[PDB]
Amino acid sequence: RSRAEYVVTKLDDLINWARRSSLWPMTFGLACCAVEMMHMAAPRYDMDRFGVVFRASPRQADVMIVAGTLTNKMAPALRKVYDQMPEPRYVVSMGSCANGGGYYHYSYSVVRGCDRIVPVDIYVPGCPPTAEALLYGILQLQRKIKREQKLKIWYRR
Amino acid sequence: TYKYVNKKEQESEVDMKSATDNAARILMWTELIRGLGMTLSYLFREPATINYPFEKGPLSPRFRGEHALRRYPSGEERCIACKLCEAICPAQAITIEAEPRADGSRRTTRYDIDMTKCIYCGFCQEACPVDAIVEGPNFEFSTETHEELLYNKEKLLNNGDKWEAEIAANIQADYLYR
Amino acid sequence: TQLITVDEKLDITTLTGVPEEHIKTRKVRIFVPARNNMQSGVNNTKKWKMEFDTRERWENPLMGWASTADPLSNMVLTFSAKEDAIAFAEKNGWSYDVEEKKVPKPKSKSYGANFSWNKRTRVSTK
Amino acid sequence: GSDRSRFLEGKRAVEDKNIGPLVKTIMTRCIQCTRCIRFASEIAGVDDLGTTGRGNDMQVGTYIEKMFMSELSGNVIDICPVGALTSKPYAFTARPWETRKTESIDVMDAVGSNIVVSTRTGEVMRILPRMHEDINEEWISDKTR
Amino acid sequence: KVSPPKRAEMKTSMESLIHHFKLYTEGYQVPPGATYTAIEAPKGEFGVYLVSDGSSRPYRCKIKAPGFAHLAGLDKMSKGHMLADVVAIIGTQDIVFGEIDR
Amino acid sequence: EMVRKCDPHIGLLHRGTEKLIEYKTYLQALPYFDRLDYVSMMCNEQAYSIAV
Amino acid sequence: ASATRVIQKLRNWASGQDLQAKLQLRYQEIAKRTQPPPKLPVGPSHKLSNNYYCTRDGRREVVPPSIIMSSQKALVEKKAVTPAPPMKRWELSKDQPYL
Amino acid sequence: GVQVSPSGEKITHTGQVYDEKDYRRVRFVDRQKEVNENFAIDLIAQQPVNEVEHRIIACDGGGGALGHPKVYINLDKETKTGTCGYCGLQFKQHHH
Amino acid sequence: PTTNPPTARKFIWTNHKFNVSATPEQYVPYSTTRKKIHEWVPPSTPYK
Amino acid sequence: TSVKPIFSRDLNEAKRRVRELYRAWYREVPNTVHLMQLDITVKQGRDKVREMFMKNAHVTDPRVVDLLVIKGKMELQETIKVWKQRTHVMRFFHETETPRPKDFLSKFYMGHDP
Amino acid sequence: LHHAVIPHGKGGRSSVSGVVATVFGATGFLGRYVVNHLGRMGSQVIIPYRCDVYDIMHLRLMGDLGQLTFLEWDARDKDSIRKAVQHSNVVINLIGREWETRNFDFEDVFVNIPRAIAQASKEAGVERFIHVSHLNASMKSSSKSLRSKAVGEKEVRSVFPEAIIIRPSDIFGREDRFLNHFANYRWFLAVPLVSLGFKTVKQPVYVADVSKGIVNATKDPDAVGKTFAFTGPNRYLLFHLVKYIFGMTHRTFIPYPLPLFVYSWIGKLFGLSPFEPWTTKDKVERIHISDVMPTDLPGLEDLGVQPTPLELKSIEVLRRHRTYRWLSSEIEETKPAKTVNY
Amino acid sequence: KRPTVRPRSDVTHKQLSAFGEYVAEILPKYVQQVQVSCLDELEICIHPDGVIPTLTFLRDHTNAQFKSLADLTAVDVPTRQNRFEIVYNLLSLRFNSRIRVKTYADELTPIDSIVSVHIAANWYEREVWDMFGVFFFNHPDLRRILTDYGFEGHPFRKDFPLTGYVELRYDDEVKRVVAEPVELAQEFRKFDLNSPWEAFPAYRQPPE
Ligand SMILES: COC1=C(OC)C(=O)C(C/C=C(\C)CC/C=C(\C)CC/C=C(\C)CC/C=C(/C)CC/C=C(/C)CC/C=C(\C)CC/C=C(\C)CC/C=C(\C)CC/C=C(/C)CCC=C(C)C)=C(C)C1=O
Ligand SMILES: NC(=O)C1=CN([C@@H]2O[C@H](COP(=O)(O)OP(=O)(O)OC[C@H]3O[C@@H](n4cnc5c(N)ncnc54)[C@H](OP(=O)(O)O)[C@@H]3O)[C@@H](O)[C@H]2O)C=CC1
Ligand code: SF4
Ligand code: SF4
Ligand code: SF4
Ligand code: SF4
Ligand code: SF4
Ligand SMILES: [K+]
Ligand SMILES: [Zn+2]
Repeated sequence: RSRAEYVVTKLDDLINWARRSSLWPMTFGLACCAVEMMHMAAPRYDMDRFGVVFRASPRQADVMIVAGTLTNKMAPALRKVYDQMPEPRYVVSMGSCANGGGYYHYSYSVVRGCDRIVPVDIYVPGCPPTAEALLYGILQLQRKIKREQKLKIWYRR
Repeated sequence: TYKYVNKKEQESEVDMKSATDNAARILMWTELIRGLGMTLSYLFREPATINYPFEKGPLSPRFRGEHALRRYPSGEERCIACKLCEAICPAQAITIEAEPRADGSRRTTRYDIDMTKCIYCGFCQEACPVDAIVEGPNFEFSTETHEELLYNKEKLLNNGDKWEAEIAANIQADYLYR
Repeated sequence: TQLITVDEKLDITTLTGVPEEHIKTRKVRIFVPARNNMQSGVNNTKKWKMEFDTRERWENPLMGWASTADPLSNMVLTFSAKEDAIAFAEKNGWSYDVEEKKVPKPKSKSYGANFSWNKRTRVSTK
Repeated sequence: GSDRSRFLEGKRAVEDKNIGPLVKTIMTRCIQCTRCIRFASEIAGVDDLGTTGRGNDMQVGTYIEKMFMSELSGNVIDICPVGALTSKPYAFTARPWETRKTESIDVMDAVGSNIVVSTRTGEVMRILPRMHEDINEEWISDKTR
Repeated sequence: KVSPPKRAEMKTSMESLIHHFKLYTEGYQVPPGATYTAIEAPKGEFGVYLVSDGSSRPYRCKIKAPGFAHLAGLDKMSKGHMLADVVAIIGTQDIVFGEIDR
Repeated sequence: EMVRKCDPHIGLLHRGTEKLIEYKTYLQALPYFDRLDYVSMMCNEQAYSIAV
Repeated sequence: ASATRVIQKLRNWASGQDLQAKLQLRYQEIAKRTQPPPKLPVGPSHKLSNNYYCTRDGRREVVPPSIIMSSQKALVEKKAVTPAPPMKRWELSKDQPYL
Repeated sequence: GVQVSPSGEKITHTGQVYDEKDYRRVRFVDRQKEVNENFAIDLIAQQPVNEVEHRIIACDGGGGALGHPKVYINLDKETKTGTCGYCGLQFKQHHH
Repeated sequence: PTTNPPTARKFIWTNHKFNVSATPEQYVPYSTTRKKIHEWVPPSTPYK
Repeated sequence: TSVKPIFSRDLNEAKRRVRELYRAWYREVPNTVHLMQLDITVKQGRDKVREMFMKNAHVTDPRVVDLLVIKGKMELQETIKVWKQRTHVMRFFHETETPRPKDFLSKFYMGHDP
Repeated sequence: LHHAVIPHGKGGRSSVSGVVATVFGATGFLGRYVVNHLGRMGSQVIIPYRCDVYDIMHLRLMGDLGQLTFLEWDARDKDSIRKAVQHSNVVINLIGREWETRNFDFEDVFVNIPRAIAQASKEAGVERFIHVSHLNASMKSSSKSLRSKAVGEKEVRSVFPEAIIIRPSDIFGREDRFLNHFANYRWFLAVPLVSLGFKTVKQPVYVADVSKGIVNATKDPDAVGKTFAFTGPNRYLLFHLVKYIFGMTHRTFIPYPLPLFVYSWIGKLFGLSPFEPWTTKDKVERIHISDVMPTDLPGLEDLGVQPTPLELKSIEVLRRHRTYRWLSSEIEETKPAKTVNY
Repeated sequence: KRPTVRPRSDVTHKQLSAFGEYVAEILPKYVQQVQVSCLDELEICIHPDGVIPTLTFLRDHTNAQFKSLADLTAVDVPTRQNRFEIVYNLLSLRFNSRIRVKTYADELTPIDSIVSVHIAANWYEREVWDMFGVFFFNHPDLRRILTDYGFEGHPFRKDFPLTGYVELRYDDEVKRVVAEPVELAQEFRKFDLNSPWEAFPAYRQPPE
């Protein structure tokens, strides 16, 4: 193909490499799934070794790991801290509660899955999913944003 | 019985040596230095970090992972549409519809498990009288859409066909306990 | 000084928080449930039950599940007495249909009638 | 009963019968309670069922290959306490805890038999009778059922 | 009639199969009555007020969590303190919120 | 930075657990207690088991 | 466990504890992942006689609570009592009374 | 065995397939409808009939406690094999 | 599984598949039951 | 037919409490619209408050009126101290929810619900 | 009808509206509101997309599970177009750019792609086609985009004779390029209007009103083969409109009369950008083209939508462009613009 | 002796019966019923007017010393005139005992709060009001504690549906989290898990 197309593809690879090697989650959790999330932070699995480091403010966050039961009282707050994240942001639902309500699906005060509130990039199943499974979801998200072709789509526009 | 965690018994009085020891403790930061030494020892230890995904954390044959539907060695489905798993499912994550098959066998026409609704508790696999539904040890089945976690009978039978070499071995290692 | 008079219907619909549709458009049924004819046990015919009229259940396009739109579809309330269920229904402002309890009729049973000399109750087999 | 079994022997097994496409017979489950025999003798008035044999080999049914088809013949499916006489259209379809019960009236004739419609997930699964002493007692016709 | 039998007994015995069926479909019937059972949980006294109406489902299950009373008493403990002191008090009350909210 | 009043608003993790328990059976209501205090799972199991 | 003796002495001096005796990493002392098959024992009711369920039916020995007094049923010098005898004072630990 | 519709869509072992005018094939557009290839009805049809000697046989599906609950099949009808209601294995009494 | 291979069954997959999410080979759910209510088909011949 | 009062012996001081609560809501509406960045005007908020009061206007039991006043004061406090958010305040307007028509023909065309 | 297309439920998220709609411009400004309304009533929305999956992530929560089918498509790929419209009873065309790229120009975007979509829809036998043109895109207009939309209207009518043609005015909304454009005029010194913003009449229409009109066109039996004119209730001069916009922003207001030829020159200068330009020559020409008065054409009222006024829905757009000083300002603190009957 | 049946001690039953007689004769103005369960638990059912005197007496009496309120809750039995049964479980550390005090209420008769007796009753009565609608007199700040802001209805009541009446979702047209009437993709399948045969003959109610 064109020489400029190759340059654009390599720039896409570089941008995707940077964004997948530096994934900072918001220090945000709701329940037992967030307990497994800090067990992923624990020395056995070392998200920091993978380059994944928690940041407290949503402004410095890249991904949002919805780890727990999203209730009706919590949903505006979750939407607010999602909206306050800057644009290259991703969402990892974790556990059956955040996926589709889970054990509290038919409850009066539970949002039936956080995908009703925020656009979810990756769903991690389990109750709780193990820290292995959450780490697998993080690596799958890294592959997904490695697959992104933003500058190539912009060039083909 | 009970014990005191902070109450001190009697007094140590006052001595020049004890006063000098407390003065050196305050001025020279002795407990801070030994905390530094503890962190230094941890630095020179060996980390407990495995090399995921090339190394996996240990598990047991009892592990409750992705659901699957098993078969007899003849290839006939083990499930007989008895809805015990559906009855005992605490999250109501199982939907079962059934009818007699063309040969008159009692088989399901719909076996759906909402893995976004399931709580991964194993009540289905411990209520199944024929060991049809199991939680095989797969846990790395995260998807990118909510729909792909809504399993039906074809997905569960494909999981049972995929993981039969491991599920059968786990049930062989486990069934004497249960 | 601590006792007033109220000559009203005891309406708490404004306090229950139910939407107006699910009060006015709803019909409830107060009845002793019939004995399930597959069994001979009668312990489920002891208490009064109040249930609601059945609304639409349709098919979910994605999965074929039974989707519903009314919240009072699984609502069954148990009462010790018919007048207690009446009081609860009038208090919550629901129109009701009341079915009187169907007590089984007493029956004259005689084992010796199976071997009657002249009557037709003599059986031909055992 | 007790919570466990002391029976260490082998069980008996009985070949099934083919009394018709309405009533499915799995006669191994039969406990020889003669409810179907008494019903067919006294209410249906057909005298086609009975016990052949003796002792532990006593079997309920018809000695010959006979199709037991009168009206009011699903009530043996009702009154059989075990699942020896089940319903063939209802075979393997649902469970009683699944089925929601709706008390309604039959319109297939002008008797007006009180019935229960068993519906699961918005689909009519079964028709059972209702106890009304002044109309249909405990039974419904085969067309109704 | 309360605990399920072994799987071999269920697959070889009629009574065990019947009891397995009924326990995993309906469950055992608890005789009607009310109790409050308190257990020394790590976070404090974990209580269950169970009311059984005689059926196989509990009529009422109130869960008493120690964190509920501790967080109710958080405001009293924070008098004359700063933000970091409040953080320390929340940490030392051993607070988890699933049992608080239920 | 002095603290004049604390008002803990809770219920942001309220899921109607008691109502779901009263709509489920006892064995079905057991794994709710794992998720009540999700650091003391076996202890809540023991509490519910001793009550039943 | 693969640490050199120099690093082991450095770690032990820096921590003040003998770390090599109690390592936090499991190497070989753990059980094998494959085990011989078990044979679990049976309970006390696994007997073929004198095992009627009515003699061990603890669930049906529950009675309704006994009414000490009622406003409708009863229709109503002794010493004052307590719900229980007062709780005995705990003894101080003979193992380690103070930290 | 797996058969295809006139639309080309695979028919499952339950016989389910979307119609030609059904809009719900758009969920399979640019994706795949996965169908379990091994049909249990054909697989249990492939099993030979076990020739036993007794009038009543016992089946548990094999493996003892790993199989189904142990049932007894009465092989009195000489014009029809006895089928186990759980595992689908067929048995016939050898009268020679 | 070189000194102790698993039991061979004819229905076991001979080729393992990894996670096929966000691929054309991904799993798409559908109702596995057939149609329950059958509509009346009007006749193709006019009455007059 | 003789019951224990909550706060009001009869309907007059119950209506007095209702008027006090309406006064408090009427004063608090402009502050809410200024503080929470609401798209609505002050006229719309007071219209909504009047609509809620007129929705509850049909009751004649003093105890029910007292409990309605207590609930209204709880919601008023939740609006004064900013605990209700913009979403919680705008939930009174149902602007995303289409209304079901009240005529028989439209209810017949839509579905089986009466 | 098919048994799976019969409507069911009460019209909520989990209901069935019986609408299988392939929405082509769903990734843009109007498309997100159209998809939101369709998924809100509960519909099978097929989204053929060209941009990134990240760029279509915001649409993923607008419907229930399995009710939104995203699939890649190419505007040069008739096979992709026909596989998008193969299972649909409504095809909605919202394809459009406000500028020209080196790959797609105004002629392709507004004629060739709509003709291809309508041709594929007619071959696939969909029941209803809805095409969004522009108001006052009649023919022989001063701007190339409006002439292109006129030719596209003619081609869509020739291929699909019963196509519902919807011509809205300048749509305003949260993510629009009309109110946000005039608010982003504050980043320069003055507001360069042609003839000081007079003799230019506009009646902007709310994006939710347009989307409700489009959905009611999917459902309406009497809308087939008609051309609708979607306009707001009030017509404003361009000067008074920009004055009201800056008044709602509370920023400042310094108008400046700039002649149209040099205004088109600086619009071209802004338009020669590799990314999305701030403005183009076609953009300033469409700004200074007056809106015609819809007399014979039906509109939002005839499709069952009450036109919400700009005075009512203005603060949800322009509050972002304020500073901290004027951030908490109500509706009533801004004087509404003077309307004109002509 | 029997390995499957709970051992029973009669001394606790005797002590609780004696203390129930003690409290009943001390407070005949309010005590309506005194019972001791077979699980050795003492329950005293009182008039709602005597909640403050009964709780104060149990906390401050020398022979009671029930200084710790274990919990406060309500049970909705919607077949009696006063549907809400208010239950106070109390702990005496001095005598190592537990007691239960019951009273009744309906939707329109509030009962006195015992915040002046126990401070935990503040949040406990807030929960009771939020979940059942039982108002409490003289509460320092009574409001909702677990439901969402603006939640209508008291969800722990029997007649309140399990799924509620409204559900939340993010609407992109209004850019907010909005409440809609509840629609479920799959309805909660209720089960009739009641055997038609009587299980406990000791609790057989007489026929009506
Ligand atoms: C039981 O109850 C509960 C709780 O209670 C206990 C909960 O809590 C709870 C909530 C639970 C959670 C939210 C889970 C959260 C998990 C934890 C709290 C545990 C995890 C632990 C930590 C967060 C502690 C981490 C500690 C560390 C030491 C890690 C280090 C972290 C840091 C932030 C510091 C390091 C910094 C970074 C990672 C970023 C640094 C790098 C940069 C910013 C780069 C800057 C560099 C440049 C710009 C240089 C550029 C210039 C050049 C010249 C370069 C040249 C370039 C070229 C291209 C050539 C729940 C739900 C709960 O139920
Ligand atoms: N916006 C307005 O003020 C008005 C608009 N209209 C018309 O309404 C329609 C929708 O408006 P609006 O939302 O503002 O438009 P947008 O600028 O937001 O773009 C609409 C959609 O067109 C798609 N698109 C554009 N060019 C191509 C192409 N070459 N191939 C594939 N897809 C393409 C875009 O997809 P992607 O993002 O992937 O490139 C986008 O999703 C347009 O036809 C417009 O002319 C009418 C009146 C006023
Ligand atoms: S999915 Fe399970 S483990 Fe995760 S938050 Fe929900 S209850 Fe806890
Ligand atoms: S593991 Fe538990 S929650 Fe999941 S399907 Fe089985 S019974 Fe249901
Ligand atoms: S419990 Fe087992 S046999 Fe019964 S329906 Fe479930 S999977 Fe099938
Ligand atoms: S009714 Fe059933 S159990 Fe009784 S004799 Fe007839 S077949 Fe046997
Ligand atoms: S359910 Fe009843 S009839 Fe059927 S096999 Fe079991 S005990 Fe026999
Ligand atoms: K039967
Ligand atoms: Zn078998």
